[PDB]
Amino acid sequence: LAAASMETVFPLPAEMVNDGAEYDPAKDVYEHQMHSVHGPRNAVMLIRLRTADAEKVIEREGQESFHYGDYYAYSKICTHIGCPTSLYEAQTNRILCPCHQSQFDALHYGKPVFGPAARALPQLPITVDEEGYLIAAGNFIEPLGPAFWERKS
Amino acid sequence: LSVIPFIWNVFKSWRYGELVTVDDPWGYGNSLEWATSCPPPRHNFASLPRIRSE
Amino acid sequence: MLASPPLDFHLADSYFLIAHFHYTLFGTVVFASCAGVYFWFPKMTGRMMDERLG
Amino acid sequence: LGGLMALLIRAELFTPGLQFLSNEQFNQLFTMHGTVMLLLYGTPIVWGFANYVLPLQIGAPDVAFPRLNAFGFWITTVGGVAMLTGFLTPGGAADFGWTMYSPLSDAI
Amino acid sequence: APPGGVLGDFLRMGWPDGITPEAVAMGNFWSWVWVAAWIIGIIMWGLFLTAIFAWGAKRAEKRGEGEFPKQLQYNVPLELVLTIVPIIIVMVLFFFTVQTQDKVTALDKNPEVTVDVTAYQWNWKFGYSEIDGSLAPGGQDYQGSDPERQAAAEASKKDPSGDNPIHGNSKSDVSYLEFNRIETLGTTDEIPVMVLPVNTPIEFNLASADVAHSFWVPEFLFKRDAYAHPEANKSQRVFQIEEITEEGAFVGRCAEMCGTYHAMMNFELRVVDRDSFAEYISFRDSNPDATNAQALEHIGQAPYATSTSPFVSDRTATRDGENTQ
Amino acid sequence: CSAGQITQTSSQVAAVDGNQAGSANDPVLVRDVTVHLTTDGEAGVKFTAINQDTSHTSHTLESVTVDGEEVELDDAEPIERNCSLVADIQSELDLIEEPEVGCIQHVATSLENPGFAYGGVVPVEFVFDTGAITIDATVSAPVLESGVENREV
Amino acid sequence: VTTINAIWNLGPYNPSQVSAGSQPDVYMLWTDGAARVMPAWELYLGNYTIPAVF
Amino acid sequence: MGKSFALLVLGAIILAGGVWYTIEVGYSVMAIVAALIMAAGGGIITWGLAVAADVNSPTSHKI
Amino acid sequence: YNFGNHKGHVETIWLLVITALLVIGLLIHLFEPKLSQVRTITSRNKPVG
Amino acid sequence: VGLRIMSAIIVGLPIIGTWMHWLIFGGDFPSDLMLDRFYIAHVLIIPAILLGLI
Amino acid sequence: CXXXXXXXXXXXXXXXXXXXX
Amino acid sequence: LLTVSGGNDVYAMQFHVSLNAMTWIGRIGLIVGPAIAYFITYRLCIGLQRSDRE
Amino acid sequence: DQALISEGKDLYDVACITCHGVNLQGVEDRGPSLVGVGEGAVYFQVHSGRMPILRNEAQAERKAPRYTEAQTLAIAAYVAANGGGPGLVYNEDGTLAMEELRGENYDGQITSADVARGGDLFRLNCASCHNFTGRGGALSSGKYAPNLDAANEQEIYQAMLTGPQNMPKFSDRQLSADEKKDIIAFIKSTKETPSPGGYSLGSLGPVAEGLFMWVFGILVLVAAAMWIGSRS
Ligand SMILES: CCCCCCCCCCCCCCCC(=O)O[C@H](COC(=O)CCCCCCC[C@@H](C)CCCCCCCCC)COP(=O)(O)O[C@H]1[C@H](O)[C@H](O)[C@@H](O)[C@@H](O)[C@@H]1O
Ligand code: HEC
Ligand code: HEC
Ligand SMILES: CCCCCCCCCCCCCC(=O)O[C@H](COC(=O)CCCCCCCCCCC)COP(=O)(O)O
Ligand SMILES: CCCCCCCCCCCCCC(=O)O[C@H](COC(=O)CCCCCCCCCCC)COP(=O)(O)O
Ligand SMILES: CCCCCCCCCCCCC
Ligand code: FES
Ligand SMILES: [Ca+2]
Ligand SMILES: [Cu+2]
Ligand SMILES: [Cu+2]
Ligand SMILES: [Mg+2]
Repeated sequence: LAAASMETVFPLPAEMVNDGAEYDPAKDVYEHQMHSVHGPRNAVMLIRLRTADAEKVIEREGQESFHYGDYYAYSKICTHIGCPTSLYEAQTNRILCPCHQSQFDALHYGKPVFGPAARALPQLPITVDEEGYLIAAGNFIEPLGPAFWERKS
Repeated sequence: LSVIPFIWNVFKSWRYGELVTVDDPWGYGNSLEWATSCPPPRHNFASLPRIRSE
Repeated sequence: MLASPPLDFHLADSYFLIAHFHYTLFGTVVFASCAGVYFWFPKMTGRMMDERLG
Repeated sequence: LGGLMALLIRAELFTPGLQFLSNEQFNQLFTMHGTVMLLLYGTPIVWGFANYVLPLQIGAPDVAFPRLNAFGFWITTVGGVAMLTGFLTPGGAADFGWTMYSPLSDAI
Repeated sequence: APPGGVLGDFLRMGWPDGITPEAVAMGNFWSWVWVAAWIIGIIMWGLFLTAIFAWGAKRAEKRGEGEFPKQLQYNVPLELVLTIVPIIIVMVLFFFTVQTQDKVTALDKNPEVTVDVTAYQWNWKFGYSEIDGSLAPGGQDYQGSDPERQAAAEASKKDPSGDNPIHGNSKSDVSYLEFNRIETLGTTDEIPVMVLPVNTPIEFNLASADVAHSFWVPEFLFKRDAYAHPEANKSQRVFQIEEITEEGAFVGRCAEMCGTYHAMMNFELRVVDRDSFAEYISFRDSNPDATNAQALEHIGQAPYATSTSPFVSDRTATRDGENTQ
Repeated sequence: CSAGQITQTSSQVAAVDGNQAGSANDPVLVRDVTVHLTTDGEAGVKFTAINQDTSHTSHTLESVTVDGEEVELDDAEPIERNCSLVADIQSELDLIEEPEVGCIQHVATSLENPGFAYGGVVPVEFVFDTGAITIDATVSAPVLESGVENREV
Repeated sequence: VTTINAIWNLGPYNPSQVSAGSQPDVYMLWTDGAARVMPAWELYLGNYTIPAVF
Repeated sequence: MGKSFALLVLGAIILAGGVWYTIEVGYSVMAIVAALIMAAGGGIITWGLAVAADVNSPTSHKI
Repeated sequence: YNFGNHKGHVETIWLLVITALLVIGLLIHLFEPKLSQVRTITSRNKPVG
Repeated sequence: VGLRIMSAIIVGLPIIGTWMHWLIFGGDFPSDLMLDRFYIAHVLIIPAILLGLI
Repeated sequence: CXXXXXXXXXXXXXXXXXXXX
Repeated sequence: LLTVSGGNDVYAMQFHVSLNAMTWIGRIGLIVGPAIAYFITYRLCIGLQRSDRE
Repeated sequence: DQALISEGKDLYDVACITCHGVNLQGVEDRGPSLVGVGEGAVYFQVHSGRMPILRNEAQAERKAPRYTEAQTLAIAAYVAANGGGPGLVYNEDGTLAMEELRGENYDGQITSADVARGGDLFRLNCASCHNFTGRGGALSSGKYAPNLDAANEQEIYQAMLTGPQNMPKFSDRQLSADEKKDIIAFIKSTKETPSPGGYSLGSLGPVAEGLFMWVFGILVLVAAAMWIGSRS
């Protein structure tokens, strides 16, 4: 991933992998892997920020170690009505929701700066494996997607 | 800032401001439009005078 | 002055030109237009504009 | 409306340095100022003293083509609204003067 | 021949003293024209004032005057004479106009140095095309055109892929431009300085990369538009001066609307001694890797523009009036 | 309205990997600075030193230190004025050619590869004859040969 | 003579991918327009939430 | 004559205030505000002069 | 409208101007103002009657 | 995306918001029975009511 | 009115490096 | 206004207006648009009544 | 080549020097540094007629190109000599690939198996900013993702190789060569294929089908009703 790029990632567990050094053209994992891509709250957008921009980021309390150097991973599901917020602007560092026009700041832990969304985008902790692969270091702190009655402690 | 007296004058004197009770209020108007009422009828003329000069 | 090329070499596309066509535009289209408004206001409306404000 | 632009130009020129305007939005401020006063004020004030007084000065009941006369007013208004719509675009209005000097005023 | 001192200063209305015989002629013409204009204006205004102080409504009441006086409308002979007088005035003025304009527009001044001015958005670029053998590096007439750098432009005339819309030439045919060896290039943060000799006939060759600009030197009391493809537009791209009489640094501005940074492409003229200029040319000719500032330092001049400063490019700065570099 | 003093075009940056130092009133600039590390463990530094100092003084670069160990330069001549020192690994420097028109110097660099992580940030430090410039630079893989690179899978 | 709802251009539903605009039918636009112009007015009570959509 | 002199003095003091105010605020945004101040002052002065020059040669009578 | 997520004030200045115009209008509508007739005579104008 | 919007509108209702969503869709969105409840409401339930009212 | 838990924190900088030589 | 602002993304792109400006037009227009519509419509209705009486 | 840089810098010394600098280091508020952008970023910006910028605004526009193909490549050669990044994609010969980058398995026409995969890739990353079939979409504040009809295949490749303004950069490691070619296949297939049934109303969707009916469709039927019925 080059600096100022965004990529959608999905929760691929260890035993559903078929690619890599140990690939047998016999194992069938397509049906399982389709479950992760089709999960309501599974999609996560992984942003690599420029090194100049990563020094201007303000982290939320309790989510300061959730980044790997220049990689930040936010939940892709909008905190308004659960549309996928995927319009990542490379220079303004805002993520725009196509559905209703919410702008989430990428340098302010996903805090909205326009539109009907009121709560910031949840952040996923990430790290790198011993083999050299990007992995999830933990679960989200908070429920994903739109709000509901009995949501926020 | 000239616009201020001008706008106030036009707005105020449109509704209020002295009634003209004469055909030609400037006195010595010398063109056909000073031969009608102020304002003129819909069709500009309730009569025409004899035109012999400018 | 602008109509002579020896003089218009230095004066073209300067603020001397800007000053010129504001004496002629603001001259005709503003002074004479306002004159026309004060002149014809009784004719157009049947009322007279304030002299002091004018 | 055209004056409000001349004052903004004139305020910026008070002292050296760009206090509140930029080059782009200063350039599109005299383009539109010089336009709305020749074509939206000047010419549209010539035909008003003409439309009012000329029938009254020759002894006419009406103009020759009254219904065409009413069209001349409405097309001018539409043109005026159209040219000022430039300010409602993010980039702004035209910024080339009131003269469209070429090739400054082309696709490129 | 300006009229007197302080009065002559008043008549100029901030007209620069002028550093060129052309400028001197134009200045004199301007002063005299203003003398006549002031007279005419005074007469016209005088009549407008007497209309207030002499011909009044109840001014003409003390004398038992009534209303409606004279009522004259046609003084025929006065009308004819007051038609003729402006005709005579404009004709005698036009004679001097055409007399004066011939000096500047003449192209037979036998220049001893030619400069290729190239205006682009948004700066200037000067190059010494020809220099007379007198004030030349070795003595042989300097010939400043680049062999392969110009021939590369001459080859831009046709698009290798089919694209010759404009009279069977490429849309982007940059061949009217002239590329030289000794070139001063103006950056957004370095004002281009064109070094010229004193008491020498200079020629200027004007062209534009993209859009119409204007080479204006207030001290020259002269400007000229530089047009892309000046030949097609049928505009004379060349003007000459007899000599420059003064020595020092003189501003120059772009006096033609050309996009955004129009107010921000200023150049300087550094007029230096004859010998000094020759030395300058020698140094910059034998040192093609050197810079204009270094060459200026070589001849004991200030390395940078003194009459102008670069603008600070930061938009949200300059709010406090600090717009210089 | 979008053409004010703060615009969304003027404020844009290089859209490349690795940041820069010095803007206007700085004698020496560095542009596009990263720590390149080839897939198969070959390291180096990419940068470009521009000497734009108005008082012609001919800055020369003594050394480059990424974190703890120096970099093998190639006896580059001092940067005179309006010149440029383009440096990269030799493998990625054979793709481009030295111009004879301006004054641009191509220099190859190398490291010991102590253990830099892709996506991490490290404090590169340039030491010239007069002064030092310290900037955080990202660690990234060099750009691939465009249009030839398929997936193993 | 006219195309409506060209479903082949759009693919199968996927919760992770989306398009620009993505409006409902014309008769449903007023409801979707209501959601856009309503500001972020969430009420956070004690351990509860009223969304801004409410 | 009554209204006049009052307007002249008020305009004069405002204008003086503006002229003084320009000198502190060098080339800032507030220079524009000070320009507005002096413009208002000058406006009031000319208003006073105009009312002075109207009660000298009136063209309208109070019925 | 001034309470929500927006950092810009180019929309605040737009809200306050419109609100001011609306307030001015509603005050005019409430305290219905009237003016006097200008009982003057200009030049060769005749008094009413 | 329209269904996603609609489901997330319902789920956010103050009290009966998450209980209502599970009653309509038969669980989390998307669900197996959702397009069967939508189909029957569309071919029978609503057109019956509509035809009757018409 | 304001999100109860969305709160910025005070923090400056951190560093990282890979392993296995 | 609700319908247009529900689909102001397609309006913004095709007609070159700021999307934020569109949102604010929707927000403010829902207060000012109805008011102007009422005023104009009322006056025009009375105007049509007057033309009938003439 | 050397003459390429020579003539490539000459065009740059009279066009790209105001809002860029002499040593391509950038200006305060005029433009970034062109160091490391590559030979493929100059091609996209110059050839597509996007450069040079004429005024600062929300977003630079595509317009009429200022330079030809050869001139573009000369400027690109000069720029890449100041530290190179992404380069142009070539084919079997030293020619810029155009119709060859219309699918991985492209021979003489687009394979239907390439558009299927390219469609899903396109939908996943670029259906948001653009439309479903690359019709364009709006962004934050005066910005937008342009309609894709005007770009050739080399421009598409270089667009997602570099990241023009607010477009993210998609390196070859992220989206491989084959994936990029599939995306191009889908883009060029959806553009050049007429609608199976009807006159596709600019492919905008429910907003364009509702304007054709609610404003124009009903008007014709009103005119029919006004013709059959009476006015009294
Ligand atoms: C049927 C006829 C229809 C006629 C309707 C015509 C009325 C439309 C008015 C349009 C005004 C638009 C002006 C644009 C203003 C704009 O763009 O600002 C925006 C915020 O928009 C606003 O608040 C303006 C909203 C207020 C509009 C009020 C509209 C009410 C209408 C309905 C009533 C009036 C007309 C009545 C006519 C009725 C006719 C009968 C008489 C925010 O700027 P932003 O996108 O963030 O971008 C910048 C960065 O790029 C950059 O960095 C910069 O630094 C940033 O600061 C930022 O500005
Ligand atoms: C104001 C004048 C201006 C001129 C003239 C100009 N540029 Fe730029 N350039 C910009 C600005 C501003 C950007 C910011 C990004 C954008 O808007 O695309 C830019 C961006 C670029 C980029 C994208 C680099 C990146 O990845 O961030 C390239 C390549 C580029 N310019 C090359 C050129 C070339 C080649 C010319 C040739 C004449 C040129 N420019 C002339 C202002 C200008
Ligand atoms: C904002 C999010 C965004 C995403 C995600 C995105 N783009 Fe873009 N795209 C843009 C913007 C903004 C521009 C205009 C930049 C410019 O022209 O300076 C653009 C420009 C382009 C251009 C140049 C357009 C033209 O008409 O010449 C092409 C081609 C393009 N994109 C294709 C793609 C492809 C192919 C993908 C993904 C597989 C993609 N885009 C993903 C926003 C996006
Ligand atoms: C009502 C008109 C009043 C006329 C006042 C005339 C004042 C100008 C004096 C002329 C001095 C000539 C000096 C000279 O040779 O300079 C030359 C010519 O000067 C002029 O342009 C004078 C033109 C004056 C306007 C024409 C009005 C004449 C009215 C007819 C009555 C004679 C210029 O000097 P130069 O060539 O640069 O060396
Ligand atoms: C019912 C409300 C309808 C709205 C109509 C719109 C017109 C609003 C214009 C308000 C004008 C005020 C009328 C007025 O005062 O005129 C008259 C006084 O004259 C002036 O205003 C001249 C001064 C103008 C220039 C100097 C300004 C210096 C102060 C600095 C201000 C920043 C009012 O007195 P009057 O009773 O009409 O004789
Ligand atoms: C909920 C609708 C109430 C209608 C109120 C009418 C107010 C409009 C008046 C605006 C025009 C001023 C005369
Ligand atoms: S769903 Fe993302 S803002 Fe409405
Ligand atoms: Ca200023
Ligand atoms: Cu210029
Ligand atoms: Cu210029
Ligand atoms: Mg000119």
